Amino acid sequence: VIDAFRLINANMMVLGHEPRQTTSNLGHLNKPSIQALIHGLNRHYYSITINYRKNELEQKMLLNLHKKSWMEGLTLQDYSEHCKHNESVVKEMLELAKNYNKAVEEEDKMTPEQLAIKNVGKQDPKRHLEEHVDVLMTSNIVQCLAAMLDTVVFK
Amino acid sequence: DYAKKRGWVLGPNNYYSFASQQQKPEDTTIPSTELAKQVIEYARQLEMIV
Repeated sequence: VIDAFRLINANMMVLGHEPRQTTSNLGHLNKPSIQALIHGLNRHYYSITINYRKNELEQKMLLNLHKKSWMEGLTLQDYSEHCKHNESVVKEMLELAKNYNKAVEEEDKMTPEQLAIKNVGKQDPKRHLEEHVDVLMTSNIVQCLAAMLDTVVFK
Repeated sequence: DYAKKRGWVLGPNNYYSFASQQQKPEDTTIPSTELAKQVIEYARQLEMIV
């Protein structure tokens, strides 16, 4: 949140403060707020529109401050922790699917408009399954792909 | 006729010569690049919008 203000003359209200020869600083591109309209806003001063100018020297510098070098890209984590992590996720997925069975097979005939009102408690199947699908697949295929890259790049 | 047919020639009190067996060489890590293709395709099915 940022704002820039320019003081206007409080002696001249009958005339126009800015003629607005175009539609740049207006309801265009921004709207005046409510709390600014209480303590002042278009009274005693006004607001101006901010844009950010970015030079190429800093433009091609700002977009690259998150990456790492090549040791991060080609690194298998460990296989013992990976096996234990997959074991833990499959182990909780067992009980989660066991709950999912009862959740599907109950499905009390009364329109979700209230089945979303008895879901607002602690109930959780059908929603944690696909998250576990994502964290299993996107952590297994990446590790297998990196294992292949490591085993045939170096030789 | 059977002494001149093929390997394992016979006639001098025992049938000898032209033994036949196998060595079985293997590497088995050759389709690893192929495996890469497979796993990338998996991500392909996971990532194009239905």
